[PDB]
Amino acid sequence: EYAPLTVSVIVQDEGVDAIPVKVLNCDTISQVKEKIIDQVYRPDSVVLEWRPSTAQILSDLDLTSQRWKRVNTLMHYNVRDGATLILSKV
Amino acid sequence: EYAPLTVSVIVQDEGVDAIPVKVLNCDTISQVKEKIIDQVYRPDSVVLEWRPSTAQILSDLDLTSQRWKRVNTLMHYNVRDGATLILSKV
Ligand code: NA
Repeated sequence: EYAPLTVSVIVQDEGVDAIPVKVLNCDTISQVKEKIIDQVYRPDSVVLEWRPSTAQILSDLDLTSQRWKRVNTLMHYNVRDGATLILSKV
Repeated sequence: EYAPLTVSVIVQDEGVDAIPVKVLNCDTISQVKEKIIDQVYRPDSVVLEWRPSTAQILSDLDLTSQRWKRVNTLMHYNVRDGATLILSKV
């Protein structure tokens, strides 16, 4: 099943408040990044991280991808409603 | 709004019947291709085409992409419920 969820986005080293972003569990990471950018600034240059003790970079295709490698969604990483994400540029 | 739809997949030059595949309008092309491959054979090596007079290759990122370029979904191309798609390899 596909369903909406909200993530809380921290813009790294900017000292600003976390920004809520409405995303879908079936959104690929690139779709998540586009929704974040649209919201925050109302994808190749930006990095998205999550800390479920060890910080993890979220990407469409990485070494964790379902294995031919299947595109990662928030559902793949098991990112749940309310999760904190970190956005950084360059 | 996000919603399901079924596409009818023709496996090019194999002389076989069209295969129905359940997809989502918010599925990127790579997500669509994965669902097609899972169904047909129960993404980089496969090509997906649609004929709304002129045949068009469907891809995550192409020259038609929303312009930084946003990832294509079936919703982007305006592929509706029942649409015929053509799958070819190499
Ligand atoms: Na999606």
